[PDB]
Amino acid sequence: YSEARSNYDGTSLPAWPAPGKKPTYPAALSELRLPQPRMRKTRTEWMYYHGHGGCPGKYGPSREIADFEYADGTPASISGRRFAFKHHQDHLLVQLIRAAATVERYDASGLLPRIPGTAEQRNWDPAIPLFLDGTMVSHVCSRVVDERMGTPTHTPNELANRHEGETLEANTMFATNDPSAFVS
Amino acid sequence: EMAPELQLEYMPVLFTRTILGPQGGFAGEERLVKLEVARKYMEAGHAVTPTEELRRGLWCYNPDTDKYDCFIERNEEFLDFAARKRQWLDVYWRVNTGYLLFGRQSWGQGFLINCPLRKRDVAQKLWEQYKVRIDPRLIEFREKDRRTGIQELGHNWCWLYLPGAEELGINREVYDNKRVKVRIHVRKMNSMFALY
Amino acid sequence: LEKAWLYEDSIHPHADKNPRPLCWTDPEVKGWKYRDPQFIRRWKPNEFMH
Amino acid sequence: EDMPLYPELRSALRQLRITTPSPIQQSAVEVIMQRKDTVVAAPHGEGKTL
Amino acid sequence: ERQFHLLGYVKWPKEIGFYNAGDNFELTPQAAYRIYKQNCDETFWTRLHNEKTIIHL
Amino acid sequence: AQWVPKTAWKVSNLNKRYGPGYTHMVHDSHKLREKLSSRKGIFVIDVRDPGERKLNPVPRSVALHHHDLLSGASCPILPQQKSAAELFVLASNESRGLNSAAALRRWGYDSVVQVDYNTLVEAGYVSR
Amino acid sequence: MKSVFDIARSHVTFPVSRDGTALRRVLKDWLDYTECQSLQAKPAFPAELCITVHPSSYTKRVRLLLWSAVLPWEVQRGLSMSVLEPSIIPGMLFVMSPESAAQGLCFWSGAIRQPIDIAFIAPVEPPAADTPSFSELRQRRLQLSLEGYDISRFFPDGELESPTVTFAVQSHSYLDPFPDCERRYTATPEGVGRGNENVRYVLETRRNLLRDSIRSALRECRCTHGGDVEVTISLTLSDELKEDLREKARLYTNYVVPLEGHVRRHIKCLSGISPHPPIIKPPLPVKVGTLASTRPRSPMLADEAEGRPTRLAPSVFGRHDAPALQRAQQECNQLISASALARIPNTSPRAPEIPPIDYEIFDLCLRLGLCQSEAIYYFYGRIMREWSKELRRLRAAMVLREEDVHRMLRLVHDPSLQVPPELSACVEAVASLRKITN
Amino acid sequence: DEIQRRVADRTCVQEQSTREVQERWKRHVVP
Amino acid sequence: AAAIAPGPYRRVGNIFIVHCDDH
Amino acid sequence: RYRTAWRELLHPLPVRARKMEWLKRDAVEENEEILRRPYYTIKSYALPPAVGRQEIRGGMHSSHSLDLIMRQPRRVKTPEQLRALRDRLRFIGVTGPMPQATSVSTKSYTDTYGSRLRPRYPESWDTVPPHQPSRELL
Ligand SMILES: Nc1ncnc2c1ncn2[C@@H]1O[C@H](COP(=O)(O)OP(=O)(O)OP(=O)(O)O)[C@@H](O)[C@H]1O
Repeated sequence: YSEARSNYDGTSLPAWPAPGKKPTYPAALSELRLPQPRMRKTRTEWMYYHGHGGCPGKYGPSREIADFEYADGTPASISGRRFAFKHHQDHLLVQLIRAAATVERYDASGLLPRIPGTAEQRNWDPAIPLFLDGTMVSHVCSRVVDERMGTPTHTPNELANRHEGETLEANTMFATNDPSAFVS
Repeated sequence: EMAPELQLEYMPVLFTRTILGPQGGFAGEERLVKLEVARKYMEAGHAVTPTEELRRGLWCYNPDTDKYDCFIERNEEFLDFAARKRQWLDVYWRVNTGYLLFGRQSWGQGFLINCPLRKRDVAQKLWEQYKVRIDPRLIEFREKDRRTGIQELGHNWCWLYLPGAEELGINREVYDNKRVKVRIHVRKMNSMFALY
Repeated sequence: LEKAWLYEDSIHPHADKNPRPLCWTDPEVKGWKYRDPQFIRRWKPNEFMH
Repeated sequence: EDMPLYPELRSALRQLRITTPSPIQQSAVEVIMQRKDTVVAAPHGEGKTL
Repeated sequence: ERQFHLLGYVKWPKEIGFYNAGDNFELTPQAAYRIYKQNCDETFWTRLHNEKTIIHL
Repeated sequence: AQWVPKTAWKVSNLNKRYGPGYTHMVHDSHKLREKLSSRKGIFVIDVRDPGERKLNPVPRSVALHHHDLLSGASCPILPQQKSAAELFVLASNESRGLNSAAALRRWGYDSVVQVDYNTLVEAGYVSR
Repeated sequence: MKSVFDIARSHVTFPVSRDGTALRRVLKDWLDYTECQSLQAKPAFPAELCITVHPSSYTKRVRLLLWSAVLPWEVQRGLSMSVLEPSIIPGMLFVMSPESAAQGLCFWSGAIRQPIDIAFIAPVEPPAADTPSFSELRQRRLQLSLEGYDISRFFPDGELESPTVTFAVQSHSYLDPFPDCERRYTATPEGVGRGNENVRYVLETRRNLLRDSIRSALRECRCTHGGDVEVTISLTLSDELKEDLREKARLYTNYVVPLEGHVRRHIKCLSGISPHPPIIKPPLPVKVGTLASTRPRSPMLADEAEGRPTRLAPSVFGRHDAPALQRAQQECNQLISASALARIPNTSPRAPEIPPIDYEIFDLCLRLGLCQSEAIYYFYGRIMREWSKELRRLRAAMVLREEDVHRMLRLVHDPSLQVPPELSACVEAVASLRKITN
Repeated sequence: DEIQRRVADRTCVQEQSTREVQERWKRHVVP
Repeated sequence: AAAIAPGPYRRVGNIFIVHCDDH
Repeated sequence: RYRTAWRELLHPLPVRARKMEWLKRDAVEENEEILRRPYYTIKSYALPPAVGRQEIRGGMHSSHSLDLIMRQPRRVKTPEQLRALRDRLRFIGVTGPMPQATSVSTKSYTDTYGSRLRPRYPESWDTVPPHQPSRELL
């Protein structure tokens, strides 16, 4: 016969409201954090909303549900691409589980700092508050990438000549405590 | 508290005259300045060695008569006021001295920018390359920039208003004790630091 | 092009064809903004804590 | 006077009767005092020795 | 319609008034009598207003 | 009468000569004790060194770091009702107390009072 | 009866620009009118409350005697330390500013003796007259107006002269007094009129007045329900009430703003702020420019001269050695290095002299709402530092006078005002340790 | 109202001869 | 409800889902 | 406004391209805002996980069921219940011996059928079993 499942277990929310009651409608606007500009969801965004990631034929019932079955109910066989897709789903799940386990072991070992972001992010973004009180070619490559992407701009030498080891200190005389100055 | 091997390269110094910079200080401050910088200061006369009677009181430079005949008793409230006036003068000097570089994208060899610069971005670059924390409300664009911003590619500038100057008495030395001129230079950078 | 019958007046010999009037809507119907007017609010008797 | 020099070096310059630095001395003295490997390149007779 | 709403005129129901064959805004006699009955005692009402109400009637 | 906003009094911190910093240090023991005995809950967060709080333990207190308080990692533990909730910052250093109060104000808690360990002892909140 | 117009006719002679005692006397007299005079002794004007009943018409009107609060002290005081009752019902009418109306209007039960019912109303125009053509006509009329008050803050739509405007109650709420002076203590408009720039009038009156009037007006409602009804609440002002509102707005515009300027100048004076051939050529002021010299070379360069210095740049007129340049700098008192000029400012190292705190002016500003932000910004840190130092001295065991302590204690214990908790606690602790009460 | 307010600026007589009479009639009949 | 959450406290980290939007 | 009238003629991109660039800028700002969050968050056992959340409203989103689960109260109230539930958690493919606390006659599947043998799984489009059990051993 015919099969229609949007979930692994087949369960779902009540598709229809109670008789005589106002229904619930999804958010028509694109999920943009700023209140403006307001834009209606595109068809691709509606597909993402309904669960088909991006285009049709991907991560949805149109791909998960069996393509056919025998008239006596006998199911089809396992295709190589079907096994590959099962392995891909397992790979996503393994990525999630391993990332979560890494976070848990970092928190257990105490490697998660109390200050949000990295030092480069703190030196760049002013919206963050101030918190006071084998082979080696690949290693050299990582070091030079860090040296090139750490400080995108330098303090002008007219203020503090970095060749003499002179650095400027944070002058927070005109700062503000409320984040609205950067949010608005 | 500084390690001895580092402190060997410094020396205690009482500032007689207010000096702006990362190795400067306000008049009447005990500061560990580097050897060469402290030598320059003591040769120019803008600093002395911190004796006990000098730490109690010290003669400072009087700009009205251009002599060092202004005696000052180093008090808690005086040190607080002088530190605050030094912070004001220091941020003014930082903002008024050099340029502010903005690497942005511009399609082709056009004259304008893709996304115009706003006060948030101006304050971001101020904190980034000047280490100055301000709120974007103090920034004022020019008349031609009130509508869109710093969209023009090249040499630009805006106004940065510093409110608290009359309480500190910074009306004489500064050319304009109400606002600063922030020289801005926007460059078409298609490199990794474009982000826009 | 031959399926176009151009007449500078309203007189045309195509009466036996019974040409139906063609109605098309111009896509430009934008008002570019519309703010709602302010009206006097109408109150209910039970609304005042009843 | 803009570059840091000990008083003994000040007296050595006065003994050698040298007051204004040459363009090579205006550039190379600071880099060497920063303890960096420097290539002092200058033409003949411009104070490259000092 | 844009020029109409820009000049600021309103589309009243036919019972009130309408633009006649000469595109002149003719006011219904009933509408004129009701306008009179409402604005009898206003400050701007005048002998000419009464005369025009009789003219419309 | 028209209500003067609480933010209208924040113009005092903009004074470049008499600014706050570039302080709840005084409390009546009896008044603080009766306030705590009327509240009867967990309203005290102690922000100080671990060795310090092991030397001077304070039960019925939340041991948090001021960096966590500022970053906002303790918001679901915070009372979630920022209007009627009043918090007591226990810090041996007045600078740490001011920093924790500023963090709580930034996250939306204005009713934050700084208390000392000796004040808490003489008020009787900490048992012995 | 004593009115603000009488107070101004009395102040007509006080020289405020030349003396500070006269400004203090003016503020003291205004504080006397605000706190020492009775609300029943203050003049009132009649108005009516119309209630239209739509069955889907019947109209019932209530006689109201309204006190107008247009001045800042009246607006911030309200029904504080006063009673409505010692066929007409008393009330108070607040006229807010569009700046404060764009923001969320919030009222609070500040030292009220009776539970009050407040109504946020707005001047609404009929839809036919609400078109942008009539709006432009009203704007042109207001721009060409010759009236005394400022049209930007007071009646920016001409609701006093508009023949078709009606003041409709867009929202309602209530305020219950504090348990100490006599359960919602705050009130903001909701629903229609939320963040509306047109809701600029508040009406405070007896509690449950709207509900009682609606109940008394709804008599046929029972039969119409037994065999859904809507209510429209509007407020109509008498001609004398409108004239008093206009006069208070004009008095504000022409008296309070110069008074606020004088208070700001006085606060600045009390804080210490008073208005005002050699080879090296020093910076000189730029010569006066003629017509063609001031005219730029191109019409596009008109904005280039926006930010320009009024003084020229220092210069050296020849080629010299380093000792000669240093000697010339020392003899001319002018440095050549721009870096040195920027890093070595000519500033006074001593702190500017500042007279002591004026607790009288501070209390007057906080209690009259005149230049309250300036008073806070200029004196709050000073007062906090002085009281903290005095408290440290008292705890370790003066400069703080008992009169100032009493004034600050009264200002803190004043229920009609809200002071920060840190200031309140500091003042209370200093008083408790210095044995000063009331 | 707009017509009257724009005409009264350059009107002949500055007194309220007829407008006060109209206002009196309104105040006596309307309410 | 106006008090601080009682009982023991558990630390909860985060994970990122990163999607490449450009070449 | 001559400078503005001249600048209006200078534009490298059309209006739609400028709107897309500004959307890209907003996306970058969203990434920065998400990165400005702390690394962890102190929670409690009893309260729901969606209590201290820092946050186009009124409509249903794609994470509706997830938000409902986050809003409902937690099902493990105390660490005592946590450990009383976790101690009964059993691992099958774990390396090492396992106890026989409850029953003795009950033998394991590996104890009955060795380690190289698997049950014949129904292989169909819906049931995809782990083929080649020997490839899983590192
Ligand atoms: N600042 C100065 N002012 C005046 N004279 C100088 C200065 N510096 C160096 N001289 C003089 O220049 C002369 C040449 O100096 P030096 O030996 O450095 O030249 P050089 O570049 O090394 O030449 P070569 O490459 O031929 O050896 C010295 O005798 C010295 O007296």
